[PDB]
Amino acid sequence: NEAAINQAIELHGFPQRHVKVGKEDGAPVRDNDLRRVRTIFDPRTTDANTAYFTGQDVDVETLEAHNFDYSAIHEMDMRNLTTALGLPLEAGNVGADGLGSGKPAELRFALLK
Amino acid sequence: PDPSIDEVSKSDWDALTTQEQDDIISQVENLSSTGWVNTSRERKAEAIRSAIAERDTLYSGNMSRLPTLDGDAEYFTLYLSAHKIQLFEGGEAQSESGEGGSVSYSTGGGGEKDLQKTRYGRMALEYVWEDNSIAALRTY
Amino acid sequence: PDPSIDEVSKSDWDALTTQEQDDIISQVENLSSTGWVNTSRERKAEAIRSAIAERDTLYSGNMSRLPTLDGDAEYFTLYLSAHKIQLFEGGEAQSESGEGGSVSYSTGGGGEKDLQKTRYGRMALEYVWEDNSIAALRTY
Amino acid sequence: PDPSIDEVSKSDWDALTTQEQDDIISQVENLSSTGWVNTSRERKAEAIRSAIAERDTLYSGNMSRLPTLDGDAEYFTLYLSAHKIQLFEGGEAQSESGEGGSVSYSTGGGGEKDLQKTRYGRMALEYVWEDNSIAALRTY
Amino acid sequence: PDPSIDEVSKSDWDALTTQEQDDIISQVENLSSTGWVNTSRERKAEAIRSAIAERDTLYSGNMSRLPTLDGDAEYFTLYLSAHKIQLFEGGEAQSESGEGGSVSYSTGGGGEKDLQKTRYGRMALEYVWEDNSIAALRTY
Amino acid sequence: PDPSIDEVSKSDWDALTTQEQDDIISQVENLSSTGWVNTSRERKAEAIRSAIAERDTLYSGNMSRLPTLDGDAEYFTLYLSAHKIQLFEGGEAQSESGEGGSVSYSTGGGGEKDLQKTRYGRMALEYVWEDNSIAALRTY
Amino acid sequence: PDPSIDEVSKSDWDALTTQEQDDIISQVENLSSTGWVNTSRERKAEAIRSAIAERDTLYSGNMSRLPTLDGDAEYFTLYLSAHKIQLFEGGEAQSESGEGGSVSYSTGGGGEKDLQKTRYGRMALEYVWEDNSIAALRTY
Amino acid sequence: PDPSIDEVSKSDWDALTTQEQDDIISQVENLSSTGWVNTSRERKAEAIRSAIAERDTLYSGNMSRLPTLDGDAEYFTLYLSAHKIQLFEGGEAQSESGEGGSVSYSTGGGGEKDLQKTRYGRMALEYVWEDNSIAALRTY
Ligand SMILES: [Mg+2]
Repeated sequence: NEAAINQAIELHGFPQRHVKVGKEDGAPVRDNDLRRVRTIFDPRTTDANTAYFTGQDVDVETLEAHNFDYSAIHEMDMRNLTTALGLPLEAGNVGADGLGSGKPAELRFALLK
Repeated sequence: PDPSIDEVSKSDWDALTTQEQDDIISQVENLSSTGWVNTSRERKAEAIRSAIAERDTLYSGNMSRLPTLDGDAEYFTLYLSAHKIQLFEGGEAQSESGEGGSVSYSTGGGGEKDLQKTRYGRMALEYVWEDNSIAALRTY
Repeated sequence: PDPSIDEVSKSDWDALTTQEQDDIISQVENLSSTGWVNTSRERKAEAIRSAIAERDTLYSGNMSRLPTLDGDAEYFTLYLSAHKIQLFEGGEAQSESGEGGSVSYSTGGGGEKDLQKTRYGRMALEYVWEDNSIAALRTY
Repeated sequence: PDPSIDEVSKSDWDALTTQEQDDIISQVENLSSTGWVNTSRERKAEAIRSAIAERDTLYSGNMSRLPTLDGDAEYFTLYLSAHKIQLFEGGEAQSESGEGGSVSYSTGGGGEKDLQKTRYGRMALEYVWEDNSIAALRTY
Repeated sequence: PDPSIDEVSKSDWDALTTQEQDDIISQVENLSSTGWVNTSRERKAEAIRSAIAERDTLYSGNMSRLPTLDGDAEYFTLYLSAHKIQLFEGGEAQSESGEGGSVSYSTGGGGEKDLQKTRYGRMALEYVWEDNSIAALRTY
Repeated sequence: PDPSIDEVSKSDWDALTTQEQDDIISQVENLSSTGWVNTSRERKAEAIRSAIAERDTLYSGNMSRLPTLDGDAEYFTLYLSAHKIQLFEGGEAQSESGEGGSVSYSTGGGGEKDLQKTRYGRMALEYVWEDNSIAALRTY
Repeated sequence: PDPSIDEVSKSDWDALTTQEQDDIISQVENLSSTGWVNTSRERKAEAIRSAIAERDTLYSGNMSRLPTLDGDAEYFTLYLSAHKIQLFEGGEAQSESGEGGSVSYSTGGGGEKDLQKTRYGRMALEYVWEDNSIAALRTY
Repeated sequence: PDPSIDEVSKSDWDALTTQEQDDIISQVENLSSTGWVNTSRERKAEAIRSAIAERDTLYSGNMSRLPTLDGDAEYFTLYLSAHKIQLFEGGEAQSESGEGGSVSYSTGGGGEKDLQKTRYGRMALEYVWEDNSIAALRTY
């Protein structure tokens, strides 16, 4: 699950630029034509305040970073692992509501001792 | 044909003997039952030469590393030749009439584009992804 | 036919004897009541050769591991041949008239694409998923 | 017929005696008042053979465990044969005229697909879920 | 008729005497003013046999426990027979003209489907829920 | 008529004397200025018998406890009979022409359904809630 | 031609000797079966000179570093010349009629723009990205 | 022409010798196969003078510092002249008929605006950004 999150953050945690070229139902654009467009829009040589000027038939779309709750997957994984190893949840740098207080706290720390 | 039309570029076509050209012209004429017999050999040569040139310039290269001419290159160049000869003949006839009767053909104008405008160009389009934009590239 | 049209590639068609080509040509002629008798043997041979080449290049390979030619390959190639012979004859005739009477056939112009444009091509499309995009792949 | 058209595959049709084939051809001719009498016995055999082959390849297998040929298989193959003979005769006639009067039939043009394009094909479609996509599967 | 058309399956039709069949054929002929007199007895038998088979295969079984043939089964099979005879005789005439005058009928073209395409099929549809999907099931 | 058409089921119609049937046939003929005189007595009997059977099977029962035949049952069955005789005569005539002049009628094609398709069927629909779905039930 | 039409600017065309111009004019005449023989030599020269000037002014420069004339420049200038000659001849004929028969051509009217309006202009558009706006720039 | 039409303003045109004007008129007459020979020299002078004046007043200045006449100024003024002569001759002829036969030209009606309404005006529009509004300014 940890490896799966790392790979998912790499692919989906960050937005990515999608430049679409040519008019819809218009003239086709070949790989050698896209190589030139790639040279203009290259994220390697782009900077924060670059501006773009185009004809109507160039679209700078974006793949948004697709939200997923990797924090909750981490909390679930850590809860599984700590409880399997008989440690309290707190040992894994993860916490839970209410369980830090009163008789709920007293029980789990009594069990540990 | 001994040299085939897909083996021949524009510069090669110019270098062919009269017989090698007439052998390819003869092949293109097989794409009509009329063979366009009332058009000069030079109209047919110009249609073939410009089909060869248009293949090599407009329907060449790659899209997502796929070849842009997906179909058989021989019959693509022949249909593109036949298309041009039919446009030199004034276009695709929709209705014909005379002393000996009348006929009308299922045609319907097609779309607006060049190759859509004749039966030969409609055949040719299927060889070249129907002029669709399948190309894709990455950054590295 | 002894070699069947589905057993023959473009290179094989060229290698066939005149008789066993004529055997296949004769089979294609059975797809019209007129047999296209006023078209030369060479028009028919070109239509068949280009139907074979077009099958092997445009209607070959797989979609989601399904074969792209799902129907019977013999009758697909024959209908694709008949489609081409009919386009060499002009279009599909929508109306005919003369000294001996008149008829109009129900066609509706069809869609814009090549195979939609005659009855034989409409038949051929059913063999090839009606030109639909069913293909799928995974990563591993 | 002694062997019925639904009991016969493509390989079986080729193995039948002339009389067994002519008995099935005779049955298909009962689907038109004209019997297509001016269309040769070999056109009719090709229409039937390609109807049999098309049934076994395009209208075979299951959707959601239901058989894809839901109707009677004899009459489905006969209508599919009659559909093909009618397309070998040109299209479906929408208007007819001559020395002895004139008639127009209410075909209405109809849809773009193969089987929609003549009355026999419209009948055939009802036997095969009107070409609908009812199929379903689980993962176990 | 002594055995009625709703009491007869495809196998029973084949077992009937010539007189019992001709008695049913005579009943179907009452559904046209012309009786289709210029269409052979054997076309009419084929239309009836295929109406019987199509009733038993396409218009049989239940939807939501209701029978799918809700109307009178005799007149449903007769209208389905008349529908087929009219299609065997070329389709429903929209206009007629000749030496003796002219007429046009208000058919309106109708919808695309088989039974919508002639007056007898439009009558037949009312007997079978107009081809609607009323079926329902539970889990237990 | 002494037994009225609304008092008679399909079984009763078959049990009537020739004179009792001819008395009802005579009543149905009053629904056309022409009386359909050029159609045989057996066509008219078939139209009435099938109008009776169709009333009792398709236009019978209740919707939301209302009777589904809300109008006068006699005139409903007569219009339903007249609708059938008019469909045995071809369609409803939209235009007529000849030696003695010409006329066109304001039918306008109408809707797709059976009863919409002639003037008598349009009258009959008003008796049966115009084929609307008013039915309702509770659980208890 | 010895100097080819793509090697020649407006200033070069004016500098050519009569034979070198007539050699290019002869090449443009190959793009019609009629050769526009009833249109004077000076009108053909004006069409070519204005095609050359129009190429160099309207179809010159780059879009996203790509050349705006992507196709073969010779055949682009020739089609642009043929387009102009056809407009000097009054436009593209849609129908023709006379003592010797009649024909209609499937033009479909086309779109509103200059090059869309004849077959040669429709061909020329494919050489110049179909007049699309693919240009892009960036701030450094 | 020694003074070219792009080198000449309205004031210059009035100052030209008769021969210098007639040399430019002769150039404009090359843009129609008919030369508009039945329209007087003084109509042609008015068309040219008003094309020159309209260039200098309506198709002059800049958009985003681009020249608003992007094309060749000579051929723009000549097409604008030919447009005016054609509008002095009536409109653009869509159909012609007489003793010697008939023709229809594929004009397609076109858009509502002045230059859209003739083939010459459609050519002229390509020189002037097709009448589009590309202009832009900053504040400082
Ligand atoms: Mg294109």
